[PDB]
Amino acid sequence: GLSKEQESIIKLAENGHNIFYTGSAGTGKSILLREMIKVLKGIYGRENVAVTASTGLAACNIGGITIHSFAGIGLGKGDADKLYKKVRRSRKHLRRWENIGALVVDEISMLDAELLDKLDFIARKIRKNHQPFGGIQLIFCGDFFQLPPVSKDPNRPTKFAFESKAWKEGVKMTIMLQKVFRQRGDVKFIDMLNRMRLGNIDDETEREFKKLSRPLPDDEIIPAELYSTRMEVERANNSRLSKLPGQVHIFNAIDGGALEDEELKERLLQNFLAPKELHLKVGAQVMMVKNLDATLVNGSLGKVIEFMDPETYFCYEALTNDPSMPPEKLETWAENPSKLKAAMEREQRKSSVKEGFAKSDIGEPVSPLDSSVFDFMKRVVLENIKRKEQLMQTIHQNSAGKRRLPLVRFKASDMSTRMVLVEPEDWAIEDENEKPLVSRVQLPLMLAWSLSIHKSQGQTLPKVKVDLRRVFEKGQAYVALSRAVSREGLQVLNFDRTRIKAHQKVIDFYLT
DNA sequence: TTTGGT
Ligand SMILES: Nc1ncnc2c1ncn2[C@@H]1O[C@H](COP(=O)(O)OP(=O)(O)O)[C@@H](O)[C@H]1O
Ligand code: ALF
Ligand SMILES: [Mg+2]
Repeated sequence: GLSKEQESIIKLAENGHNIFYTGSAGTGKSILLREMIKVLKGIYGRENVAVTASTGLAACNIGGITIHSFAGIGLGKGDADKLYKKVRRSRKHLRRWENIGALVVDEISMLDAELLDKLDFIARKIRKNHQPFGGIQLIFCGDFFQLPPVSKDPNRPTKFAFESKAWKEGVKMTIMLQKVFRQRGDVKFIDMLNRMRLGNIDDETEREFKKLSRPLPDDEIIPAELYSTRMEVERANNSRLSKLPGQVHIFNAIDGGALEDEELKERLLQNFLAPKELHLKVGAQVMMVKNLDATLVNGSLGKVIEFMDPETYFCYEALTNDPSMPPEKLETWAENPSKLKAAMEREQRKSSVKEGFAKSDIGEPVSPLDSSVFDFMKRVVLENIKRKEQLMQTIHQNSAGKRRLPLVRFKASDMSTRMVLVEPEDWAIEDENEKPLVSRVQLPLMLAWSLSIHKSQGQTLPKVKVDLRRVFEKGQAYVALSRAVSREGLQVLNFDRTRIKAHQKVIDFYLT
């Protein structure tokens, strides 16, 4: 049941008119966007609405890719003129600009004007036009009192989206939803959150937020944890991995390939987001960090089911697709593993580097599969003929020396679940000659119980812990505390009335 | 202290 106000903003997009809506955290913005994305596709075709957002996880909430990933601009720190020449040299991305009828963009507060103007320049010169965006309908979404775009230099403040040429050209009104939905039970809580949107903590709200520094109820509901910087996040994801039953599976990065520099080259190789050492467990929660295909993108969340190799997986897949299979078909690949590679790879320079990656030793023992992974056959009267359960296990044991890789179940935007075997991807910073300067093979997965407050923006975390220990940018404490649905579900550490203040540029916007 | 690429 969408609200009347939420429904009208959807209709309004039938105008073709650029619309920009807003309203404090958790008002239904990104939900109604989902249905407006349905009508904009029904107007220009599925393939011609660009559904993007500022951070790849926030993109998945509305079912789409990052603004950079759609645009083809990479990081887009380059010259306005430069990016355009890069986009036009990619058929996929060129004709993507040629053909789009809408650009939906959610969590706009983290878009920086400098980039919007670059995208405007690209949208025009490619679409051969001079309208606001080469005439693309803009749907803009968010709350500017939440996180601003990331200022690397904090003595060049990064010029929020509305400071741009392109915005003043194409946004000449703001709509504003006012009813709050996320916290909708805890009314005092909402008022407490609203006076945090501005920096108006009083003597009483502080005391009431400090009452929330108690411990979350301890049950099997694993709580989400939000911290300011990536260190405390990484630390709390391990503090949860250590608490999870089972051994860790260490995945060690493969690194090359230019001559001897080490003053920053490992400052370059810690600076990859691809840890030199990635630990996982069965039942862990991971998030993809590389755009890999249409529905498996940076910001997909998943839960590791067990670890397999290709061959042990090809068999496991067979059984999920025929869950009442005759047990004979298995023993043919169980006890005749020559004919398994027969049936498997009949289905169709960097290949050797990702070969030696995740290679168990020729003799290292092989922990058997979990009995969790056979619960799908566990819907019960007469004849249990899961000898098949033991059969798979024998197949798994043959992977001694083979390449064992985490089998993840991902739950997509539309809650469509999809299981993939996560091969390693590779990262590289390359020169003008593309030379092997600095390379790293690694799994494109991160643990996802904890999130930086930035990646936390967009999500609803019913049970959540918040540690405002290092909060630095304006809005950061608002975004974090505003994730929780109830005070019951919330725990807050290190409350500091003075590290909670609002950006002046934005109050100026909301009144000039 | 933070995001973003294939
Ligand atoms: N029409 C609605 N009625 C009831 N609850 C809603 C409605 N729309 C959204 N919600 C809930 O409120 C929360 C906020 O929705 P969302 O669109 O993410 O807010 P935000 O505006 O901050 O992006 C969501 O978790 C959603 O479950
Ligand atoms: F803008 Al939001 F949760 F998507 F506050
Ligand atoms: Mg939203």
